[PDB]
Amino acid sequence: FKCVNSLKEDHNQPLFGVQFNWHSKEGDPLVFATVGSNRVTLYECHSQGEIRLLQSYVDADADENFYTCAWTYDSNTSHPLLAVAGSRGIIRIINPITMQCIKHYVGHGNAINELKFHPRDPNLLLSVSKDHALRLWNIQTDTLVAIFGGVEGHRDEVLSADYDLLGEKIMSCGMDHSLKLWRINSKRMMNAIKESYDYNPNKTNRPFISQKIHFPDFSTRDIHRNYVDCVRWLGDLILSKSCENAIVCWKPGKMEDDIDKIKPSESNVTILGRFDYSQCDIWYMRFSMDFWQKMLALGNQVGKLYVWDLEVEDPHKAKCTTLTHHKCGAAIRQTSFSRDSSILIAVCDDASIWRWDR
Ligand SMILES: COc1ccccc1CN1C[C@H](c2cn(C)c3ccccc23)[C@@H](N(C)C)C1
Repeated sequence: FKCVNSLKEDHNQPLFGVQFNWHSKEGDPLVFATVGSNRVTLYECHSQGEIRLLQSYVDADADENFYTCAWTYDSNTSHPLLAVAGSRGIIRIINPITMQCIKHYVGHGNAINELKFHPRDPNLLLSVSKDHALRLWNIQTDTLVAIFGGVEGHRDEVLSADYDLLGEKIMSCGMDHSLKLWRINSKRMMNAIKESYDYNPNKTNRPFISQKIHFPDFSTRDIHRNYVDCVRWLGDLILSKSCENAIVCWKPGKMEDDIDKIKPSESNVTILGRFDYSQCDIWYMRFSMDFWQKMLALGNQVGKLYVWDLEVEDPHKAKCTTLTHHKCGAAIRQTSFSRDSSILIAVCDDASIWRWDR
């Protein structure tokens, strides 16, 4: 990777998120979104490092702070869609072409810290909240499918979550120091998703009933000793981090325990490796992976990028490379690889955007 360009957004506030559109069409340029202040902005990547500014959506409320965004597509038309959310607790579905807000959703109106789309169903949107719950939405029928919470759920803000390969289960994490597993391939959840697709409020008298899921299928506080602010599945293993200068690779149970035989009372974890780094001991710093999960990237609080090659036989054999530029000194809150991993974008606390090309 070589640094080919940078720019700064005019609001001068932190950029909390960046995401390439991995649903961009053949023959079209690569596009990424950034979120920070009360806006979302799209850019196209062009030759000679050019980062071409397109158009923003700016919230009507000057005090909105978008924290997260995620791409999907319309299941009938194929056109890409961009979901954004943050401090107001409003999920907006944005038409990226025109930057129109197509529609919006509200749970209880508390801040949303992360959005993720299901890996196999473009309509299933997971939101994680300041109010300690996760919410699963069906954005085809505009229904709240399920709320994951209760006293055995998270006990402080939920900061991140991730679906596994096939979207059979979710791992969530947050300020309570815990990581929690929630299976969504149970008979109950499969039925709830089916019912969400069969719901049309114009053809019935009933409201749509959301599931209350009050018991995780696994929970641990044994991985980290502070806020857990990013989680991703790596097959049946988990990668997670806190503010302790480490990404830990671990699994529920003992070494030979199958993830799908793990019971809710399981008290053990197994540590398969740990990727250490420096100067990333502030809260709220995200790592990202490429589409194929060959690579992992994390920025630190003084503008250094760490990239790990995971194309090795075991997690602890990951190969690290580092990327620095003398003008890049602000905290990097999130990174995003293009789908082919030819481009890596980093976004920062000073509203700067950094492009690295392979
Ligand atoms: C990059 O954001 C990440 C990264 C990992 C997990 C979650 C988030 C989203 N955050 C949005 C919030 C935030 C507000 N202000 C003013 C900030 C200034 C700096 C950083 C973060 C914030 C945080 N809540 C809990 C207060 C969580």
